[PDB]
Amino acid sequence: MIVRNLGDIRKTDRNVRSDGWASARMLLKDDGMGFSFHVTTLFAGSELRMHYQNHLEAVLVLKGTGTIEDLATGEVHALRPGVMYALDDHDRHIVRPETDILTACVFNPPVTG
Amino acid sequence: MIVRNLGDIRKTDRNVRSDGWASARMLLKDDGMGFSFHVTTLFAGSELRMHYQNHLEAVLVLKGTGTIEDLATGEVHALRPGVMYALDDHDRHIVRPETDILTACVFNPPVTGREVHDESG
Repeated sequence: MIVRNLGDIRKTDRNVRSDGWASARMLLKDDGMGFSFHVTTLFAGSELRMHYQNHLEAVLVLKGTGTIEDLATGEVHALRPGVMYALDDHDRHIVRPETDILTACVFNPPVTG
Repeated sequence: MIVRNLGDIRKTDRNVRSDGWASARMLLKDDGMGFSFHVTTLFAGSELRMHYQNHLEAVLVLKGTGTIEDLATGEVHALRPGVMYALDDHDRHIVRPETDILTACVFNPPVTGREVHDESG
């Protein structure tokens, strides 16, 4: 049984920070679950151009609002709590957070990092 | 790209109900991600005794408080928002929600039919 908590994780090197986002890795490849599990913050007013060549991702919006754009079609979908999007086709997409957006993210294969 | 909505799903047959909990299936086996993805309410006052022989489950607590007990040792861990537990050893465990607890759950392999529903309380 593994038990961790966000507060403690954000005080370690399993919390990664970058330009436009921060991600707290609750689980990584080493934990052996066969997926990684992340709590990722997307910063208000960012333009996050994303594309996961090497993973499938699922994202559940926990807090905040914005939009995600599917570049295959240009369709824009609203993001609000309870919206779930899955990048099943290694989709190129663009997230524009209006407020900060808090997400729970699942990656397969696991981020191993 | 798949885009779903928790609030719409809660109104459908994909919101699975048992004594002690109501679990929304957001991602299904057939979505081909290699895991299933759920939002589950565990009801205040419950005692949920669970053990998955054939699935690894990770759980992030989104709202509410209670405890989880690891029955290998009897250790009791606090559940509150931000706590993540992973059942990496097919652990036998007991969740006791103080208030309603809301979770985001991941199963590997994906949940399908009825095996983890029955293994849950």
